[PDB]
Amino acid sequence: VPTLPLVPXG
Amino acid sequence: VPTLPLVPXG
Amino acid sequence: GRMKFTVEREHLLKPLQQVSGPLTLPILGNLLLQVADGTLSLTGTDLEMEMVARVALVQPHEPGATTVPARKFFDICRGLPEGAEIAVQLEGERMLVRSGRSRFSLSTLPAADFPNLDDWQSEVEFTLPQATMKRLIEATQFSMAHQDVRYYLNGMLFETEGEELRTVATDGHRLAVCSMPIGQSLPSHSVIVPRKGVIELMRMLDPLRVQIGSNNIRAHVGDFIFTSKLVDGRFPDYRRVLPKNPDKHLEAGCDLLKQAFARAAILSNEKFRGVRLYVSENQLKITANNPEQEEAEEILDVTYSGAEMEIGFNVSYVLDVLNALKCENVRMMLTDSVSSVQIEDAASQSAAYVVMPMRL
Amino acid sequence: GRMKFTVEREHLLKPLQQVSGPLTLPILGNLLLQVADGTLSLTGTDLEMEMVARVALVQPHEPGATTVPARKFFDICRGLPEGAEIAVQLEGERMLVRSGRSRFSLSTLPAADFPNLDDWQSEVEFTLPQATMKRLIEATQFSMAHQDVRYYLNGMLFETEGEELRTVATDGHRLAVCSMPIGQSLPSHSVIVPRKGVIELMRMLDPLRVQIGSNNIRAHVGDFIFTSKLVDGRFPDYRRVLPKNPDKHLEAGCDLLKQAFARAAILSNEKFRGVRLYVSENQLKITANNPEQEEAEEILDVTYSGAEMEIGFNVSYVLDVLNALKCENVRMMLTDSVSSVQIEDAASQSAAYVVMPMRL
Ligand SMILES: [Ca+2]
Ligand SMILES: [Ca+2]
Ligand SMILES: [Ca+2]
Ligand SMILES: [Ca+2]
Ligand SMILES: [Ca+2]
Ligand SMILES: [Ca+2]
Ligand SMILES: [Ca+2]
Ligand SMILES: [Ca+2]
Ligand SMILES: [Ca+2]
Ligand SMILES: [Ca+2]
Ligand SMILES: [Ca+2]
Ligand SMILES: [Ca+2]
Ligand SMILES: [Ca+2]
Ligand SMILES: [Ca+2]
Ligand SMILES: [Mg+2]
Ligand SMILES: [Mg+2]
Ligand SMILES: [Mg+2]
Ligand SMILES: [Mg+2]
Ligand SMILES: [Mg+2]
Ligand SMILES: [Mg+2]
Ligand SMILES: [Mg+2]
Ligand SMILES: [Mg+2]
Ligand code: NA
Ligand code: NA
Ligand code: NA
Ligand code: NA
Ligand code: NA
Ligand code: NA
Ligand code: NA
Ligand code: NA
Ligand code: NA
Ligand code: NA
Repeated sequence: VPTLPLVPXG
Repeated sequence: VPTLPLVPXG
Repeated sequence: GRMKFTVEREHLLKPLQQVSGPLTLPILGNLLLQVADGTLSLTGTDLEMEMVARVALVQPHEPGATTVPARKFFDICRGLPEGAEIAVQLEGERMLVRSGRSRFSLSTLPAADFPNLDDWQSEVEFTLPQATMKRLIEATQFSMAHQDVRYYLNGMLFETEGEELRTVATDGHRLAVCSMPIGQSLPSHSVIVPRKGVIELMRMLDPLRVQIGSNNIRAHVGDFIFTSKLVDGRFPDYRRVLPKNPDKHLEAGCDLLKQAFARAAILSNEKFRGVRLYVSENQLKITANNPEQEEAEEILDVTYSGAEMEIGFNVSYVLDVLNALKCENVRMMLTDSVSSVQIEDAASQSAAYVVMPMRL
Repeated sequence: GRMKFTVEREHLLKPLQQVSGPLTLPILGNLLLQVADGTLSLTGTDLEMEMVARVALVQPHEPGATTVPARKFFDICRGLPEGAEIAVQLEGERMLVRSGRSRFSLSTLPAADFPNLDDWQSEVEFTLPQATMKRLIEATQFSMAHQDVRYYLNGMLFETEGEELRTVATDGHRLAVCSMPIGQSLPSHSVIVPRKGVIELMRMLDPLRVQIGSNNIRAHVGDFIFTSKLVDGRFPDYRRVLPKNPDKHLEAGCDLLKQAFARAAILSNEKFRGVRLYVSENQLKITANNPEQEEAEEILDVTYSGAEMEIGFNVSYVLDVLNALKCENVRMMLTDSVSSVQIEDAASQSAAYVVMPMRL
């Protein structure tokens, strides 16, 4: 379950 | 809080 | 060859929605599907009650039976487009449902494991309009107990007497009874229908033939048959609960009385919900207060010529009655401040309500 | 003399219903009532947001202020009969409400203890149609996080840029952004409005003037003013989340696509909700299976001429997007099986949705 490339946190 | 005269149980 | 049928979505939807109601163990979450002699039968059960629907098959079909997960099958059919044709066949341990370019493969359990009622035995039978059964139930359902250790109070008494059918419900604090003529001479019988059976019966009432068995009740409505187990126990005799000589009669408009109790209730104790009634010549005063020492007072013109009296009630129980009455004017019949009150429609004695007061 | 006013129920009802929303501590369950210069003001707060309503007083009145329990006062007014006149005065530590022969005595707390926002400072101001604010919020509200430790994601970004107002919401798995022209040249500003502030703003949108302050946002709608604290934190930049060159474009009818995902979802894993998409020349196949090894398959005609691809999604996140689009045709813009997809109305770029796939 990958995340969106939120910086930080993904 | 009295009950109705149910027999038994009131 | 195994079970196979093709049916229009709109011939399946409402039967499926209805049988999917009374559904725990894995096979009890499935519907039994049976194809025989031009008819698809669908059955749902929770082991104590059962709902069966029959659907005429107008397209070619092959006889057989299986059980399939009920909510999934219903949701699939409901989710297909309006006008869809639904083809069903069995493939190993699965049921294959096809419509358009949609395919669904559902897990099955064998029809032979599905429960069935084996000792049915009918004892009284009659027919009545669905609207009459609905009035009887709606008149009393709210007074059934909820999870009382006295199991028989959690249901509803159905009683035949003379030419009338009667329902009774009570929880020990309040009682409701309603009687309606059904135009047939009936044997005297009394049975207790469990709460969930009453609810299911109501779902069907959208004429009705009723059979009361030794240990079960059965209702026939269109192409549906509903069966419920009955509850054991001695239900109380409403005739012994009604006040014997409630001499002091108050009559008031139902809307104004209900609206006044509803406003007073706002400032009643949130736990005990007590309000105080003061009855005097052609007047009723309702007062409520709470632990914050807030106070509500309502004064109403009524018809009353008895002695002055003060009496306390749980306002929720009073409002429950006024909301169940569908009448212009209400009659309250009083005895004293520590005895129950009888409430009825001023223009009809079909239903009566008995509410015990609270001590002041 | 102390505060006193008399008002028609129907002039009080809707203002009372609205301020009774944003309401814990005892005085925070009260409304502040203030009479001054022919106007009754009613204020509710939870210490972080505030709703104020003004009501013109056309009958004689006396200036003053008190605080009174909000839900009780509203329920009393709502429960009085249509057309009722409501008289209010202060009596010691209580508020006396009279209408007809109904009387209510409510507990008060002093107006001087009621909270107030003391350091308000406005930085940008503009007006826009209520329907535009509602579109902006409805386009993105469902993608806000819920109780995320990253507090700034639990709200909604409001951003002014050029002549446009923009909302952004994300929870880390999906993102929604919507931009609308407002016909005024705006400074560039970005603020985060907390979830409960977004909800309250929506309750008011039944034109709108907005002021964005240093630490608060304020909305003026008719005779209401709503104020909310803003959230601290660095909200993510949606421009960095959008896929950079999503070359593979699929177009499909929104209704058919939504209905197919909804049916497939029935047989998806109840916890992980994964469905598989297989894209090929002018075709989409959606498949779902669950731990019971049930299987759903949907095949749809679409417009697509890219390479064949298989990609997995949480079907709930996909359906959330399709339900928020109000369009005839949908465009899905794809890169590869491990990169996010962008979804938009085929005929409008006002809104865009980004959903991360699940690994197959
Ligand atoms: Ca058809
Ligand atoms: Ca086979
Ligand atoms: Ca059974
Ligand atoms: Ca049977
Ligand atoms: Ca008895
Ligand atoms: Ca009437
Ligand atoms: Ca009458
Ligand atoms: Ca009036
Ligand atoms: Ca005084
Ligand atoms: Ca405040
Ligand atoms: Ca202020
Ligand atoms: Ca960023
Ligand atoms: Ca359309
Ligand atoms: Ca289009
Ligand atoms: Mg078979
Ligand atoms: Mg199969
Ligand atoms: Mg099964
Ligand atoms: Mg007595
Ligand atoms: Mg004052
Ligand atoms: Mg007073
Ligand atoms: Mg107070
Ligand atoms: Mg990538
Ligand atoms: Na077969
Ligand atoms: Na059966
Ligand atoms: Na078919
Ligand atoms: Na039938
Ligand atoms: Na009390
Ligand atoms: Na005064
Ligand atoms: Na204020
Ligand atoms: Na008045
Ligand atoms: Na305003
Ligand atoms: Na799966």
